[PDB]
Amino acid sequence: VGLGERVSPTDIEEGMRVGVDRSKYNIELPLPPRIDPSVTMMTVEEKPDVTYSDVGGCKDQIEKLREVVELPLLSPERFATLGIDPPKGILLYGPPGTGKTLCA
Amino acid sequence: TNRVDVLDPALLRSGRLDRKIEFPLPSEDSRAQILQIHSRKMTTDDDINWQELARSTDEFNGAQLKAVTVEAGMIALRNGQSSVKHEDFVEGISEVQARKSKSVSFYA
Amino acid sequence: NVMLEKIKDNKEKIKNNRQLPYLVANVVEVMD
Ligand SMILES: Nc1ncnc2c1ncn2[C@@H]1O[C@H](COP(=O)(O)OP(=O)(O)NP(=O)(O)O)[C@@H](O)[C@H]1O
Ligand SMILES: [Mg+2]
Repeated sequence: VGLGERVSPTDIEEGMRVGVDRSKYNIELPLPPRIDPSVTMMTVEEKPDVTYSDVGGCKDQIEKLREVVELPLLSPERFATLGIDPPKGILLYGPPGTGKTLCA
Repeated sequence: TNRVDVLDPALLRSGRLDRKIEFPLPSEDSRAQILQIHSRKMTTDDDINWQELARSTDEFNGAQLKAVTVEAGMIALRNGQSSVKHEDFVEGISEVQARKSKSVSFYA
Repeated sequence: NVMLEKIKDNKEKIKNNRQLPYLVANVVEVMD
């Protein structure tokens, strides 16, 4: 098919759902890209109160959390001087119900 | 593909896949180099002694050596030094090792 | 001049068919 009613090509994104003609097959009106909007917004949880007091015990994994997240943010000057890469990606893993989310 | 003993006998004919080149291990020559290039990225100090490290490490591949140096920076950061110490590399060696780091006696 | 005009009419009919949308297909094989 080709270009919409009079809509810019940039607005006609990849994966974006579109209404087309019943029999003359051509874009008319853009439609919401899927239904990722609104569903997702339910799922989002924002900065909970959860602190290490509410985490039962402390282990080495938590000490390895602290380095990655806390240290480059408070002072990226330290990471430069060392000339190491600054950690900013982490993979957390183990058995479920460990409390992986609680520490995050 | 990792050893030819595992590979099947009919596709391992000479002149089929041309030369067959075996990789000999690091020999305390190549080790020192391999480390040197990995530390070039991080800050370079004379506190570090590359030759000593080459001697410590025995039967370690390129991959393993690389891990020894990456582990050193996490340790230096943890200490909070501006610059990594030779001391930290030694500690990375026994962390990359399968066995648990130096601890008091309790069975041996 | 005469010959060129005859090309111009033939080209316009080809133009009508080529106009979007059109079925998309794939050619399994050419017998020829
Ligand atoms: N250290 C802790 N302090 C307090 N309660 C805890 C602690 N650790 C585990 N719990 C409890 O156990 C629950 C299960 O851990 P939770 O954080 O829900 O999952 P997870 O390990 O991230 N799992 P999954 O992503 O499903 O594989 C917690 O929400 C708390 O109820
Ligand atoms: Mg979880």
